[PDB]
Amino acid sequence: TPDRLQQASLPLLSNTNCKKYWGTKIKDAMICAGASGVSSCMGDSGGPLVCKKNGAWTLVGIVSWGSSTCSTSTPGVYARVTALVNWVQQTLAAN
Amino acid sequence: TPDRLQQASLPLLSNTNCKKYWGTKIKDAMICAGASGVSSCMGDSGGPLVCKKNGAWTLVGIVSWGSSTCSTSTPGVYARVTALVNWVQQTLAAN
Amino acid sequence: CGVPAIQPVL
Amino acid sequence: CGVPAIQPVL
Amino acid sequence: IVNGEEAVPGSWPWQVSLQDKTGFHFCGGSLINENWVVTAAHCGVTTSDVVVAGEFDQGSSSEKIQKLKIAKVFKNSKYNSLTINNDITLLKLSTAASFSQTVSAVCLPSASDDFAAGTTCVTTGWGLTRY
Amino acid sequence: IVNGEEAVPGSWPWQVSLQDKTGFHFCGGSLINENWVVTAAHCGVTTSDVVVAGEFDQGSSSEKIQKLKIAKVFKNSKYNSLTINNDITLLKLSTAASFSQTVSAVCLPSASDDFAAGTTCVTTGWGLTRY
Repeated sequence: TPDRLQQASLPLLSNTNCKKYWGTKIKDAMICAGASGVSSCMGDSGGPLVCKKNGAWTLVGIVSWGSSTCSTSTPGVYARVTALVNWVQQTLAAN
Repeated sequence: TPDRLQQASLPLLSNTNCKKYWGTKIKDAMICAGASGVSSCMGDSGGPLVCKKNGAWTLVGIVSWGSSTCSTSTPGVYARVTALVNWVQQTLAAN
Repeated sequence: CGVPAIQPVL
Repeated sequence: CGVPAIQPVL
Repeated sequence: IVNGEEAVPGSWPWQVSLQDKTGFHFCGGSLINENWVVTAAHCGVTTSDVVVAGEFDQGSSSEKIQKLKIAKVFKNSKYNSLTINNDITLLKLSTAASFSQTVSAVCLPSASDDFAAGTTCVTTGWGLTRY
Repeated sequence: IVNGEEAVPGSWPWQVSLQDKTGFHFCGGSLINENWVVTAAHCGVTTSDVVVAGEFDQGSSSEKIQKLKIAKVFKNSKYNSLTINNDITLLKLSTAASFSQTVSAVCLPSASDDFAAGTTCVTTGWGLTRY
């Protein structure tokens, strides 16, 4: 693991486009990013994928899976927050 | 997942032999089995790999990882119990 | 341990 | 939320 | 398991099913005593999951299954999530399993037992039988 | 991250390090409030792991880090370990994080926000930078 914190800007892809690389392993509650020369790799899991919106960083994805090789030509797969926020909110609400 | 419980007899391999298939991903606390026409697959994880010894089934390995494809030509990887039993025993002992 | 009441058949 | 005190530079 | 076969029911008594609260099987485990279960650390079990013992057919509703609650999760501290090495977690039951003809314990090996390459063993489970 | 670069220290304030009792980083997380952390369900966090906030360099001993205890682990029940779908778990802190210049929360999107293919975002972490 590196000692200090790293970062990388990367592009979001469509699920349909992702699937050319990961087939049916791609689900609706997942979102793809990368294949642009950097990649999320072991140890990055659970970490964030954020986007800027109305000037505020927003959690769009959570680091999930990608190349067993961390290939920078294959996209990384991230849990899709938009599909998960409803559960997030109920959980906070009742606990 | 199938509804009923499945089983399969399979051979243990040497770590050195395993490594021809999984390289350096193979560690001392792992043990390989399979590549014999059956394979452990998703859902089998955490389950047992047992051997008969002095007529008693003994937990030799725990289903860990293997082919992303569940290929029956590649060996499955199992956590090696022999390397783990010491911690198992201390844990029971103090809890 | 390790001796089932119902024998496995393989 | 989402506005760090120390700005990221990318 | 792919290329497996159907086991005789109740013939692998230590075999447990780890299920989420939704009742979905996500991982297997082995009873080593009436109070503890061994499983893989990467299964990521929590106190909210359930240990099911004495099960053969998960579709059946006539089986006298044992749904056991999980008191505490002991993730081996040598476990390495990056490399999946030392993949072992211990689950202590909040309620003791009732041993029977169909629910009993697997034996554990000494740290030094030798298990030769070429030996034919057995693995079981409810994982995919088709990928 | 491979092909990444060094971040300005403390510039991603919601970034937390999930560490085992041995102190080994195995997964990242994001504070969404002073009491809760979001992470991936497959990380298999337990009550024994620790949430570390305000960290930049894990080798440093001069950083005013925040080692927070984990009260409870809320694994999304829609999570599918077989397929890694719905990979999300919530971690409620037993002690509230102290927000500061270097420890603050990420924003969450509405269920219906649209985030277009082609948009350039940012991901961070301490994972391998070399495979």
